Amino acid sequence: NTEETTKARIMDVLGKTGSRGGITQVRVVLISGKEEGRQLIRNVKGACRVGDVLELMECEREARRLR
Amino acid sequence: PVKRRNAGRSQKNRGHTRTVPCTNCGRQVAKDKAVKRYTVRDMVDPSSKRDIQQKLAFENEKQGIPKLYVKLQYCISCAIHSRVVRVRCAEDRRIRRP
Amino acid sequence: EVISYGPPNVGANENVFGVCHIMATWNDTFIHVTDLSGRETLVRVTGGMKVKADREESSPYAAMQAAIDVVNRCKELKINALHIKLRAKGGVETKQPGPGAQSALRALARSGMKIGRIEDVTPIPTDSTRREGGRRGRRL
Amino acid sequence: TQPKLFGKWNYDEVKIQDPCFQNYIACTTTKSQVFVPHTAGRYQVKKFRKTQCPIVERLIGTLMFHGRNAGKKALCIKVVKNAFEIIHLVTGRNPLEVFVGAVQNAGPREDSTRIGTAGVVRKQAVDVAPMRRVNLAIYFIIKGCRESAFKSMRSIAETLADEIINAEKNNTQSSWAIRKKDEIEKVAKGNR
Amino acid sequence: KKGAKKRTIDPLSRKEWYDFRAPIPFSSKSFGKTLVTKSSGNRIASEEIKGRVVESTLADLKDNSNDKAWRKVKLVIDEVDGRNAKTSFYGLDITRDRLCSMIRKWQTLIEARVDCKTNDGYIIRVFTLAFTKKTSAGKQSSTSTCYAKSSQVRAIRRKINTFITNEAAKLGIAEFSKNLIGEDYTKKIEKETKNIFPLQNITIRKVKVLKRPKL
Ligand SMILES: [Mg+2]
Ligand SMILES: [Mg+2]
Ligand SMILES: [Zn+2]
Repeated sequence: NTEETTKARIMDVLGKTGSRGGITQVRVVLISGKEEGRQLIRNVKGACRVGDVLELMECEREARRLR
Repeated sequence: PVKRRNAGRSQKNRGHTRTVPCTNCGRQVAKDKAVKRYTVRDMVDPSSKRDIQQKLAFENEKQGIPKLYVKLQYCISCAIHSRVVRVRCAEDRRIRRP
Repeated sequence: EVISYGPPNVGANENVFGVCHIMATWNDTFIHVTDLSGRETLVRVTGGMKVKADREESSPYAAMQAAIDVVNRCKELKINALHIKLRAKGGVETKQPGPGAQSALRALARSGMKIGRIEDVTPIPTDSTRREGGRRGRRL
Repeated sequence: TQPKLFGKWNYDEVKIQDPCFQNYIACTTTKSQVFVPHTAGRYQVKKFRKTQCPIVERLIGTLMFHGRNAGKKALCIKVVKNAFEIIHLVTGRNPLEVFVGAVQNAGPREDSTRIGTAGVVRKQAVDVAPMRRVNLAIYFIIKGCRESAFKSMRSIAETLADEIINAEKNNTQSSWAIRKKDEIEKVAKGNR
Repeated sequence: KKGAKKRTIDPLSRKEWYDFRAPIPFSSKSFGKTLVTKSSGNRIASEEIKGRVVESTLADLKDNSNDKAWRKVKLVIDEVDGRNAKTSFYGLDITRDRLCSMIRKWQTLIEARVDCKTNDGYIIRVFTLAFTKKTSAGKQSSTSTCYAKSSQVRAIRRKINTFITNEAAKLGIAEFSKNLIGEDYTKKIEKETKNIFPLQNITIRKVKVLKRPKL
């Protein structure tokens, strides 16, 4: 099991999505070996504040919407 | 009774206007009537351009990626349903370019 | 060692050019690479070669894999820069690029690749010919 | 002087290396260093209080969860104490520095959100939060214990003990917990 | 592990390389490279690439070439000097950026098609692109009209084409191509035209080599 878990933290909590009205969309900042600094807009699920840290198992993403 | 003055279209002099196929259903619609909105589309999403700029190659006249040119033509029938133009209220029906 | 075939000329300051054609339909996606004369095919990766379900023969994922698959093959051709000719069954069809479009490019840039000039070559016609469906078209 | 857990388990014997869990766990606080896992605290009041809960209090809670049989922390504090003694007698390590690791491992990092449109059941790629991650981890760990623990002479303090151990190891063949931890990510990595 | 692939006999084995080069007023350099299949007795190495055609953006001069990088020049391998591809003029064009670029909905669009005769024993077809220009500070609105009576339109065609057929009858393809890419004709047309109706964004949309003698 050789994964590329790049650790990234929450920059800004955008809004809520998925009419399941439970998913959260967040802007991230990275801190890991590979790149770092790169900002992504990822989709979380669950309790999340500003500044937490989340292990992304795929930096090539960033789906998005705001309407 | 009558709902509109232009009934949705702009044919004001002539008796007949060319028909055109719908960007979405393919349906035939008279030019003048059908909705239009020729837009200046962009090749890549926001944060996604920067990624292609650094790994870019050729010269850099600061002219970036060519922007996509989409000439849009919708027929009423689907134009509506497609969030384009929402059923507007009574007096707002005469408002042009809000 | 390896027996590359790119012309006998290296140089971390000597750019190689390969013309990458990309057709993005709402069903399938294509990624092609060829001489700047486009008469000798090199690399050819389509979403179909990348997944099982016919519906995914388009996908953003299929574009990533078909894209990264080409870049690897390209470093071996000794080519680093690619010209892009982007299309989308212009003919009498939605002259709009598919989905696996912005996805394919993105993958080539990320996986290294240098990008030459970029064109849009969806064949817009002057006239036209009776489209898909007829009179009323896809209904439902 | 330092108040050891159950009277024999230094809290400072552990540290949270990863930054993720640093605020989403209890070992770290002065207030957290408790002799007993019973605080009849008032967590679950604001919308993030749960945090300040001494990790094991949480374990005990999630543990007394099956209907009729449960609802009495009194006992559960036990099943967890014995389980800690038992985990120690095997790896002789500060069993918190075990349970803790297990908590960090058994938490899925990815899940799929069911978003269906007109009958078709589609899913997307979702990154699992920290608070949610820990919650899932414990819920999972315990979830399994009962699995075997049923018509077995094996006891929860034993089942649980045996679990917390492998859960730290990532032993995908000995932890009903980590099985899902992997599968959820796998299936999720498919739907994504 | 167990790979899913393994390289056995590359297909690009019997491949020879070449260099793109065309005199005319374009740099001596060997911009880009081509590719071909080895000879085979019947097949003659450098000899299949005869009717080859390359589309090139202006980076075929080091100077102000990166700027004017929208003229798509199309060239034909006309001769090969061992490992080198020599090329003559075949076609001249533009791109979607520019074409769709200058296209506003309150002006007029004009086009002039022309069949020129060069003393070189060469036949051309040159397409011109004209647009009417405002002159009142009013940014073209639904209220601003910059149309030009169809009589004035053809008035320009008649004038434009007539200017170019004479321009070609007096030049060498090497000179003509050089001139066509240059803002020389943009200025000339601008001169004859302000007489009929002030234009803007004037262009030579496309040029096709109709019939090129090989004396
Ligand atoms: Mg009629
Ligand atoms: Mg006027
Ligand atoms: Zn329609």
